[PDB]
Amino acid sequence: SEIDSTILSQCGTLFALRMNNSSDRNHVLGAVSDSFEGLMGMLPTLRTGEAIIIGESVRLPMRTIISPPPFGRRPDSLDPDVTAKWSNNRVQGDYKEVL
Amino acid sequence: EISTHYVQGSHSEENEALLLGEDGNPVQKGDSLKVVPPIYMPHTQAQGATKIYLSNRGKNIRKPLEGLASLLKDPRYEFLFNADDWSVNLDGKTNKDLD
Amino acid sequence: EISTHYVQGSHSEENEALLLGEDGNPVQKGDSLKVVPPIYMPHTQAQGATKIYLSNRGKNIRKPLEGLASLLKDPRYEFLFNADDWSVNLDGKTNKDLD
Repeated sequence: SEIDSTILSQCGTLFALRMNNSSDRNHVLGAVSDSFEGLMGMLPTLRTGEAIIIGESVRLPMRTIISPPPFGRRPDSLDPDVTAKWSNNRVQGDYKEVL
Repeated sequence: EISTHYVQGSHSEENEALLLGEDGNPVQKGDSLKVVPPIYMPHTQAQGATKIYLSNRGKNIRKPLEGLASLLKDPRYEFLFNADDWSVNLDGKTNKDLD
Repeated sequence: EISTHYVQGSHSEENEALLLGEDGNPVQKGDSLKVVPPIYMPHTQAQGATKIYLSNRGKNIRKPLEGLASLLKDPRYEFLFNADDWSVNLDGKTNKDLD
């Protein structure tokens, strides 16, 4: 719903995963030229990993299951683990180095 | 910006024309920790008496300096200007540091 | 915009009225690769001392230049201003090119 409508409307192919809120679903429906009511009515109830490929790169709009990547190759941001860091026992600090 | 030089032409800091008292000592030499400013002789270099010229180096920031002095004498800004241990002496040395 | 010409009327670069030391060398000549600015003698054309007049060629862009100087020393802009193999030296020579 934040992407510009004109830019989105010119995208060749859409990969609509599970969508929760209604505004985004309405925008996606308004930014597609091949609408099947049965397929587009299933958006808020898609499993984790399913997709609905719509556009000129496929013969028909179709509900697929994207093949999982090989084990050990999974995207992951190495953000700090709050629970693990906070569960550790506290140690005496030294803020002269920080200063 | 307010004190007057004892010699015209040049405004050297060693030629400060402070109004001296009857006994000889200056009436108000001024203080640094105290926000009291020193008293200076009037600016009049006419004939008959000694020629005293006003400061020739001051800028046009008398009003902001007066405002800063008023803030300095305000007991509501102690947390900035008169911190407990992080007070700055005249030579720039504090009891503690930011650590 | 800061360094003052030794003689009024003309703003030649060779007449830079810098602040010299007791030995004769200037207090701060200034560096180019480093961002230290040169030191200059105070602007004063009164009697007793030489006539020092500031340069009249300076524009009104002191603040943007100060901002750029602050940015140049910021270690967060290394990718922009201090590229490893694309660092431009004084005479405009690069170790490598965009290819």
